[PDB]
Amino acid sequence: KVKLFRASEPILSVLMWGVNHTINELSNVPVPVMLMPDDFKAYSKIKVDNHLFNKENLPSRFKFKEYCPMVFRNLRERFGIDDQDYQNSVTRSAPINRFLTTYDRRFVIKTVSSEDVAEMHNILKKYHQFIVECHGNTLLPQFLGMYRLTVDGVETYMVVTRNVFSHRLTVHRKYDLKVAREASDKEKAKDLPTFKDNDFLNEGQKLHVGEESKKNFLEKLKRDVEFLAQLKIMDYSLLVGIHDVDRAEQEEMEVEERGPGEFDPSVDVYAMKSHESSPKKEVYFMAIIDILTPVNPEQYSKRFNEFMSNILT
Amino acid sequence: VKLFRASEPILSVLMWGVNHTINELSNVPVPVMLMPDDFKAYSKIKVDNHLFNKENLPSRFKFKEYCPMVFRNLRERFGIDDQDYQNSVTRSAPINRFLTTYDRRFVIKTVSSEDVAEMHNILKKYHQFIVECHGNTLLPQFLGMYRLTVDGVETYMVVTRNVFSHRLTVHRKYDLKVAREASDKEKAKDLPTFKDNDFLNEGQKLHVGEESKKNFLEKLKRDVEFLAQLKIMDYSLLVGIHDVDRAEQFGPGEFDPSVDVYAMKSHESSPKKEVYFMAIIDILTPPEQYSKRFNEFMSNIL
Ligand SMILES: Nc1nc(N)c2ncn([C@@H]3O[C@H](COP(=O)(O)OP(=O)(O)OP(=O)(O)O)[C@@H](O)[C@H]3O)c2n1
Ligand SMILES: Nc1nc(N)c2ncn([C@@H]3O[C@H](COP(=O)(O)OP(=O)(O)O)[C@@H](O)[C@H]3O)c2n1
Repeated sequence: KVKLFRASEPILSVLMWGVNHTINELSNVPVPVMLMPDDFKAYSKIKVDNHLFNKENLPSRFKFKEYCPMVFRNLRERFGIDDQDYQNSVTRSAPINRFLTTYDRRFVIKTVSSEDVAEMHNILKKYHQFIVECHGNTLLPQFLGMYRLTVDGVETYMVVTRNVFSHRLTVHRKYDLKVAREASDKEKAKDLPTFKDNDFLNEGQKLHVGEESKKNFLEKLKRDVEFLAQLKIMDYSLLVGIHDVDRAEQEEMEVEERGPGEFDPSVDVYAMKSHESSPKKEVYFMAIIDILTPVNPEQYSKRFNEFMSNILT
Repeated sequence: VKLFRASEPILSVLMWGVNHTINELSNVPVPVMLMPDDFKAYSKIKVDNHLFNKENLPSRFKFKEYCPMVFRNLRERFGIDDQDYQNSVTRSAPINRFLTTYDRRFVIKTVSSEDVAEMHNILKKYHQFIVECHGNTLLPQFLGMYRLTVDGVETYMVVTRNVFSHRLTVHRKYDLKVAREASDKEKAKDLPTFKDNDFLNEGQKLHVGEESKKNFLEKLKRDVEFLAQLKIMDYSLLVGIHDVDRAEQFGPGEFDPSVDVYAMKSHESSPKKEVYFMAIIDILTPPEQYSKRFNEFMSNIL
């Protein structure tokens, strides 16, 4: 039952301690009927000065700040995520890979800037309104928590989201789609490259999701990018991951010498199975990412939507 | 859901803090032994909330625990489970500075800076004594020492186990330590703390028998010899009497000796049927001869 908070770097130990602490505190606060405006301006701040005490894995001195915890608790709920699940994914064992996921591949933690935190604040009220109006059905990032860590006097901002990719299905290819950009030879020659727009058009990959799936997808994406434009946001990308059912079927047995393509929409919410009549058996993960940035954002909406339309069947 | 609702805000912080520290402690393993740094150690946390969780807590406060490994171990050596300790302090606000937990199981006393200094001066020898007598002792059982800062003003507290039964109403009180007696002022309260002389005037005796009295005396002698060997004085013996029959105006004169650890039933050959609670108190204010006179006083009462 004993959480040690052991991690490779002290900041991660503090991250685990902080999420554990704040979720436990959150469990003694009742759940409100609605959020009040003050809930959107609030924060929790704790400052720890231990001494000759509990130093095995944590620092003796550190600080942890959580932003709008009532709000992200509500978001967590509206996205179908249990607080106990959230805390466990972050604390049963250290996250891994600044860019991290929890041990269980369920959630992503990104280090971010002061400015990103500011923008998140400027948009949070309208974003929560959007999430609730669409019952959480959106390809936008699902923000579950925003925290600030101070260790060795250095502040570090982090934003927690749900992973776009399946937490079980191996992802075989990745694209970042938003002028004309392509993957550097440097990126092109690494373990799993983020292949930009130009490489996707060069390769001629299309995604065969089947009529009904494609339509629900495009309706959802149109609602979302129009929201982003109405918030005067741009430079956002659509993230795309390909899982090859048959290759996975092989490797889970090739390591064995030493359902297939089945997934849970309650967990892998951006996942989509390939059309029954498709060249190969694939699973796709597609969602919008990178929306805290702030040439025209209206034209951004229109161009982005036309491109993403022309990448599906 | 622990709301930490309390009578005065300092009590809310006490509840939050003991809750916090006991939960943190449950993620700290139990060491093979205590090390010297454990006797110099401390936990310190500082809270600045804002537009958040202000219903029952303050937005800004600070909480310090002294020697958490030691007091946790003491707790164990006194037969006290950490989760129980935490519940008694947090399931419901303490009551009536002098406090007990809602369930009347532990006493929370405000104490001075100097008292904290003294507790530190003695803690290692005291813990060693606790372990040497397997916790069977009449000395105060220190379960936790904490510093609270709320509105920038610090408040020190020591938690100990209660002398009296947490269920049985106690009917008369004597504080035995020269010549001290109860003032007309003190004499005119609901339960007076009647000092040494008035108990001898009243002519109440306590009939515990022989075997009971004998083992009791062995324990009292051990304790005061320890306190002398540490050059401590001005300590008092607290004694409370429960007269079952007055209570009659589920169980009568019934208690759990694992819980009311200082209780004793009266001898069959006794004036009335009584239950007695006896333990040493106020041992933080720093001749030896006090040991001998004190123990002699307590000798002639069985
Ligand atoms: N639109 C908006 N609304 C808010 N409600 C809000 N809140 C914070 N930001 C921004 O990010 C930083 C947050 O940490 P803060 O710097 O504020 O944290 P704090 O000031 O306590 O500590 P420091 O002074 O030791 O850094 C701020 O400086 C801002 O750049 C906010 N932006
Ligand atoms: N699997 C998965 N699930 C998520 N929820 C998720 N969210 C963000 N990524 C990552 O965002 C990174 C770029 O991040 P981006 O915002 O473009 O910032 P830059 O790196 O350009 O500064 C991409 O390479 C993705 O790996 C995610 N990956």
